[PDB]
Amino acid sequence: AKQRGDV
Amino acid sequence: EVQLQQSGAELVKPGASVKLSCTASGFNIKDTYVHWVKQRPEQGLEWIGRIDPANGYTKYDPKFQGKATITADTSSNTAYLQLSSLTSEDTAVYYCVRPLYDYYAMDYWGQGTSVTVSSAKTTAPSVYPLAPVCTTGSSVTLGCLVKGYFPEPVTLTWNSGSLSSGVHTFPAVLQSDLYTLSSSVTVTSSTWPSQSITCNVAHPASSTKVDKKIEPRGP
Amino acid sequence: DILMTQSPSSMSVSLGDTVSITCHASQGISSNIGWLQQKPGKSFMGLIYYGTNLVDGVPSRFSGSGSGADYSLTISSLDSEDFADYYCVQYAQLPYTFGGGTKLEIKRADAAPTVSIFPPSSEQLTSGGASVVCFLNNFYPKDINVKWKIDGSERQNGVLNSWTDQDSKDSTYSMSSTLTLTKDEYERHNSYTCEATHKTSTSPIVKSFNRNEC
Amino acid sequence: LNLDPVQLTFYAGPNGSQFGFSLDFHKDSHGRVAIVVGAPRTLGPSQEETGGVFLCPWRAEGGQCPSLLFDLRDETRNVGSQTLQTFKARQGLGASVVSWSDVIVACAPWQHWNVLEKTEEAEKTPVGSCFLAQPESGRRAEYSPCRGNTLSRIYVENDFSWDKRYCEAGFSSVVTQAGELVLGAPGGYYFLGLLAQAPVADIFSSYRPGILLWHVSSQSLSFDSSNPEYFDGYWGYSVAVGEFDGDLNTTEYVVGAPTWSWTLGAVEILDSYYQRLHRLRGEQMASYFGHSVAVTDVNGDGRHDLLVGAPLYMESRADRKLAEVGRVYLFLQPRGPHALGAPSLLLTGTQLYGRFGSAIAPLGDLDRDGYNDIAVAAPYGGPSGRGQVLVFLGQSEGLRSRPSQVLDSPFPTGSAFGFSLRGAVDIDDNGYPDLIVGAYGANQVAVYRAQP
Amino acid sequence: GPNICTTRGVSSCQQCLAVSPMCAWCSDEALPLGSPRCDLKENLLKDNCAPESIEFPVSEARVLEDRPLSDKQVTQVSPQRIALRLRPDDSKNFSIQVRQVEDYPVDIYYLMDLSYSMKDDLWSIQNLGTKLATQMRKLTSNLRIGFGAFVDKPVSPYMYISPPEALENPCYDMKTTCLPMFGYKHVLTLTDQVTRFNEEVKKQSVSRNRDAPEGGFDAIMQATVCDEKIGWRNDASHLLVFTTDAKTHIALDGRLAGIVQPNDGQCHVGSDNHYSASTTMDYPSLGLMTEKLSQKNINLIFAVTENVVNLYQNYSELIPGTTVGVLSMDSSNVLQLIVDAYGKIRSKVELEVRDLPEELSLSFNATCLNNEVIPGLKSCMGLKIGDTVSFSIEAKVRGCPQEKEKSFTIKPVGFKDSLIVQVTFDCDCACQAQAEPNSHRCNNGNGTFECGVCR
Ligand SMILES: *[C@@H]1O[C@H](CO)[C@@H](O[C@@H]2O[C@H](CO)[C@@H](O[C@@H]3O[C@H](CO[C@H]4O[C@H](CO[C@H]5O[C@H](CO)[C@@H](O)[C@H](O)[C@@H]5O)[C@@H](O)[C@H](O[C@H]5O[C@H](CO)[C@@H](O)[C@H](O)[C@@H]5O)[C@@H]4O)[C@@H](O)[C@H](O[C@H]4O[C@H](CO)[C@@H](O)[C@H](O)[C@@H]4O)[C@@H]3O)[C@H](O)[C@H]2NC(C)=O)[C@H](O)[C@H]1NC(C)=O
Ligand SMILES: *[C@@H]1O[C@H](CO)[C@@H](O[C@@H]2O[C@H](CO)[C@@H](O[C@@H]3O[C@H](CO[C@H]4O[C@H](CO)[C@@H](O)[C@H](O)[C@@H]4O)[C@@H](O)[C@H](O[C@H]4O[C@H](CO)[C@@H](O)[C@H](O)[C@@H]4O)[C@@H]3O)[C@H](O)[C@H]2NC(C)=O)[C@H](O)[C@H]1NC(C)=O
Ligand SMILES: *[C@@H]1O[C@H](CO)[C@@H](O)[C@H](O)[C@H]1NC(C)=O
Ligand SMILES: *[C@@H]1O[C@H](CO)[C@@H](O)[C@H](O)[C@H]1NC(C)=O
Ligand SMILES: *[C@@H]1O[C@H](CO)[C@@H](O)[C@H](O)[C@H]1NC(C)=O
Ligand SMILES: [Ca+2]
Ligand SMILES: [Ca+2]
Ligand SMILES: [Ca+2]
Ligand SMILES: [Ca+2]
Ligand SMILES: [Ca+2]
Ligand SMILES: [Ca+2]
Ligand SMILES: [Mg+2]
Repeated sequence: AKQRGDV
Repeated sequence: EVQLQQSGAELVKPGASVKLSCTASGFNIKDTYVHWVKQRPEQGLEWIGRIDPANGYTKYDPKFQGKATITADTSSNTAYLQLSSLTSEDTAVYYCVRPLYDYYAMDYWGQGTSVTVSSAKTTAPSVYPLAPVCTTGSSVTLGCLVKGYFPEPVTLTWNSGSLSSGVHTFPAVLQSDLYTLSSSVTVTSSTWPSQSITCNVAHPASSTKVDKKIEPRGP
Repeated sequence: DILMTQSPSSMSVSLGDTVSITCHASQGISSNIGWLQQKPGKSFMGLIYYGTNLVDGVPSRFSGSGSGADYSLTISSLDSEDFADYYCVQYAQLPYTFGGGTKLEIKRADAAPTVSIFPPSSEQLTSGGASVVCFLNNFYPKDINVKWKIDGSERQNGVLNSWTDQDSKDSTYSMSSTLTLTKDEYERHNSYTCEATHKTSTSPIVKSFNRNEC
Repeated sequence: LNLDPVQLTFYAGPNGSQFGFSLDFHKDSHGRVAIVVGAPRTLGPSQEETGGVFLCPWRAEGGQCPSLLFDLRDETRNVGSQTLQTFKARQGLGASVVSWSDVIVACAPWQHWNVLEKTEEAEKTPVGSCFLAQPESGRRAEYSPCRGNTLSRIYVENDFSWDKRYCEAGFSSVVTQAGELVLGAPGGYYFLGLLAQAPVADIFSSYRPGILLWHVSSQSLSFDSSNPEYFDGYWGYSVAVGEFDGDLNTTEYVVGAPTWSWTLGAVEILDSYYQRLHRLRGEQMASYFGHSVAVTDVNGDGRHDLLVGAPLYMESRADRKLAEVGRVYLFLQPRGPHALGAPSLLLTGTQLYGRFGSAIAPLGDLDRDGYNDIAVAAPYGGPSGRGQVLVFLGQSEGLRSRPSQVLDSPFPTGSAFGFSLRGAVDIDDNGYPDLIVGAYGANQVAVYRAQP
Repeated sequence: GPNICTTRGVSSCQQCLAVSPMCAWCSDEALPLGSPRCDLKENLLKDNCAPESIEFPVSEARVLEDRPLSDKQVTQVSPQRIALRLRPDDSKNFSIQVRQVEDYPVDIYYLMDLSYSMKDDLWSIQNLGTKLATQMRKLTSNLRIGFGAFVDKPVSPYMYISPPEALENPCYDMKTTCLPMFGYKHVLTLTDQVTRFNEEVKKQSVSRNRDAPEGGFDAIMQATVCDEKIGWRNDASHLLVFTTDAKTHIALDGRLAGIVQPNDGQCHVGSDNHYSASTTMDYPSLGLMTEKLSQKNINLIFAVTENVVNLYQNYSELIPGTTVGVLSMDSSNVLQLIVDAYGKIRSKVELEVRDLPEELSLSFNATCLNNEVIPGLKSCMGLKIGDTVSFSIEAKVRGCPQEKEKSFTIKPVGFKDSLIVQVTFDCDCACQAQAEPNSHRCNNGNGTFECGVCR
């Protein structure tokens, strides 16, 4: 949720 | 109008801590970096560190690492400098600073907060009149010696402020934890002792007011 | 850390003069330099940022110049309000570092001091202390030296000196010097002397008294 | 109804420059109207693409235009024990241009920026930057609200919050009547998108060359969010301003977020503090609802209406089949403190892949009948697919469904005729507002003059 | 009254057979002179002609090769070889059976998302890949499978472009290593080498880019339109299986990389196997993907992780015919989609003839799945693997050819199997063999005596 990148 | 409003003069004991404040007026503290600078008469200006109040990130000169802690509070629009383990080297004027435009500049300064670190107890001054020695010219110079008081300031006047021309009141000097100050007044010889000249010394801290009429020395 | 050497540390100048204060960085700081002004007893005001840019509201008579490691602040046509202290600060690197400062002082004709000597007051002598005070008043230029002698021998310890700032009206300086010694030692000697040495004379101005003599 | 399609005026830029990608009317202090043209792939003076801006004086015969100069040199500043860097190659100067008073604001949405500190860095990223010119004086200023001096590591340690590194500030732009510059930055906050506002006066007075990181105290940026509906929404892909809250003392912003909520798309009406006043949701995923937004009162009641473009809308056709044609949605503002409702009118393109609704321009009152009018672009519309611009006149009921006039591209295939549009200004002083149409693919701009 | 056999010259037994299939010749020398030798068989027997002396050929069909139809070499046509013996102008029928035994041809091309988010899903897509290969090989021996991979358009801001080391190693700032970023990479052309496909799939590892939505729609378009590179067979079912754990870039997104040129729907792979237009051309729209998928007869399957199923289900409704399955550690969900697709495959049996002589002509009766003899028909439709159909073929010869032994073939379209029909023409009588060169009974310069007659 927190991370919006390619992760 | 951008204005940094700093907290008042501090008198504190060695080994203790003190926390100075700097409140933003006409802007928000989080708008820029806020720096803290130290000034001393002999050693000049030293940069202590900075904070970005938006996120709390700080930088310090290693000289002040672990003595100085800069913080900020966006709720009260205030930045703070805390000095721990106070020593005589921390007696100084302290300023908060911020840039106008350039992120990295040092353009706007608070009015300064004086910190005095001392163990001295409040002590009333001794006030001594200084009348001349024994030929006599066209002018005569008298004096007043204010010894062994703490803390600053004292207010010194002549004839309750009526005699202000031809006066030199010298800056106080610290000798062994107490302050000493002196003042001179010069008049024409026909004025004194024919007319009464009196030294007026006030020391608010000790709640004392003293008047000392200058008297000519006799046989 | 970057060392900022400022020059001169003081200058004696007049109204209407154009003056320059220089600053030398110990390395290149590519114009990351500010100039500051502190008037007598006042806080600081920023004058220039990033080498040449005037802070808003600063008068056009102030200008910055330089590059690499060497910069200057010029004041064209000095106003009375410009007699103040000035400092450079670099922000090329943390820690930010400052220059030593330059004091702009008012130029005037030389003047010898008026030296007055004062024996201990009777009140002080009852307390067991003895202070001999000497005022060296209204002299120019500011540099001066006092020497105390008790019975011809130079007395060094127990002397406290204070100097006034440049006087607002006549632009002169003044100095106070107090020699404090014990009443016990005071009453063992006769002759007390304060000798002022100043550029206005090659010989010193000597003021004296002999204890108990009127 | 009365744009003259025969007597066109053509202005041309250099081959490959994309002259026409963006444009606006610009009025000088004397009142003389010129045309600012953006050319985002113009070669700089060292044969590298930087973009460029051209200021075209009004002439019937048209022709070539002078290049409005800007600094295309990269900058480096070693300060605060950091190294600040600007990179202007491929920055796309002129991807948007907007005029206000005697000022031209031309943005480079892909100008890159980096900050180095020992072995670490911020990352070389497209923060965008706008260039401000005051032509009659020569004054230049810049505005680049997304530049930072925070290192890569700190973003990681803070879960990439308030990450403005990929803003592309000036991707879209508009200026209020009071002179507030509002920039759309769809890459803001890790591709949520953001808006940056600052008075033009303050941009000019706080800018000095070589500083690179400086404060504009009066500026105001929108906020970051943890709401997944906003992720990759490209909030700020398009932007406009208008009056939607009845209080004439406040100005409202209109923002396009064409991929909002998993590519459903949205447009939002906001107050100047960025509080949401209304949200208009997309009708169909991937339609790019919010690609274009336009504000103009079309039904004569003095209340601004909203037009939104969804140029990849797929229309339903017989046998359960879908046809990408584009769509435009008209929202009429009702009386009192009531919300905007469902659309009063849907206009749908008729050419496959035409991208109808790719641009929407208020024309003002083209036929002087009392009602304002619009032009809608279908840059690959028409039977040949060369592009088309369709004029719709206003009326009591809103807009007409049938266009009053169709403008066919006079340029060859690939011109993107209509991709940019501006109206509502009388360039020749005949008392009727005229239309300028960009065809970046053909490096040209066509001017259509309204006649009696 | 009189019949065609008696009232047409008939100087010889041969001419008798040539007149009509119903004619019979009498060789019996004890037959009276008044009686005709060329007549109907009934008339001859009725007129005391010796039953053994009656010449009357009967056209026959004989199975020579009759290998049975296969279950589970492979025999799909039965019988395989027949011998037809025909008399002048006559016909004969025969039966043929055709069965769809061989498995149907299916192409599966597999797109692997190899972006960094897929690090924790790598095993899952390797498992799905190898399970598709292996299990579908069990479903159909005519599988061809291949794959490609994608990340996103290798351009800022999608691509990390600093420090310089980050270009060859996007994982640089994490103090680890991954592959350089790429748009779409074709890795393995559609092949029946399953073991190899599995090996290559197991060698794949992730790269890394900046933004969550990826460039897989570029890969879908190129996998669809690059005919020769991917290797789709003309008469084969085409499945395109697309994997991802994230949202996807769509047309008009490309403007964030400064890319405004609309997707042209053309192939731009070529020699190095990379999508060459990745950094210069926008992502394709759903309408254009739809058009090319339809045009190239390719069925798109979104095999996506559960967190984005709803997203792709919703795109699926905008690309009709597309289906969605769940990518997980378990391959069952996605496999069912393919098996279901294979279950919908139907085939036809359309008989064609090769090398049919001028003289011969055929007619057919088709008996298809409905078990009703449709006459004049030679094709059945709607078969599945295992179904059988049957035809009845009738061959008629025109007169009597000099060639005397010919052959043709009946072959279903798209089947290796065939029926060879060997035709012999029987125009002579058995009594000709016994010619008796020396006239004996003529003695007027005539010569020879066969079947009880002179010249
Ligand atoms: C493809 O399938 C078809 C259908 O099964 C099949 O067609 C048969 O073809 C053969 C020869 O190729 C035909 O044989 C000829 O028959 C002629 C007489 O036919 C009449 O009598 C039939 C029997 O009638 C009785 O029974 C039926 C059902 O039980 C009932 O309906 C009647 O009321 C009655 O009780 C009858 O089925 C047949 O009906 C067909 O024809 C009529 C007329 O066109 C049509 O209207 C019907 O709808 C139906 O199609 C008809 O009434 C006979 O005269 C003929 O003999 C002459 O010719 C031969 C040479 O060809 C000579 O040897 C002989 O000396 C005579 O001159 C011949 O025997 C057979 O009748 C067909 N049957 C049908 C139903 O059409 C094909 O063979 C199949 N093809 C292949 C390649 O397999
Ligand atoms: C894939 O596509 C599907 C279908 O389009 C999307 O799912 C729908 O999402 C919409 C929002 O876009 C939802 O709309 C909401 O409907 C509610 C009422 O629906 C009820 O009945 C359905 C019957 O199917 C139930 O399933 C459901 O639980 C509800 O009880 C309203 O209450 C909502 O109103 C609120 O929001 C709207 C604005 O959106 C405001 O105008 C209202 O005032 C209010 O605040 C809303 O209208 C809908 O529930 C979903 N439908 C279905 C069938 O599930 C997916 O989002 C989409 N997914 C992706 C990833 O793209
Ligand atoms: C632009 O390029 C074309 C060929 O693509 C050429 O014919 C034409 O002269 C060029 N235009 C200009 C103005 O140089
Ligand atoms: C609009 O409101 C602001 C307060 O937010 C006020 O300062 C301003 O004067 C108002 N304008 C007018 C025209 O009344
Ligand atoms: C084929 O014709 C023959 C005549 O010899 C007949 O016996 C047989 O039933 C026919 N079969 C079919 C399938 O037509
Ligand atoms: Ca308002
Ligand atoms: Ca209206
Ligand atoms: Ca009108
Ligand atoms: Ca006009
Ligand atoms: Ca994952
Ligand atoms: Ca991506
Ligand atoms: Mg990913």
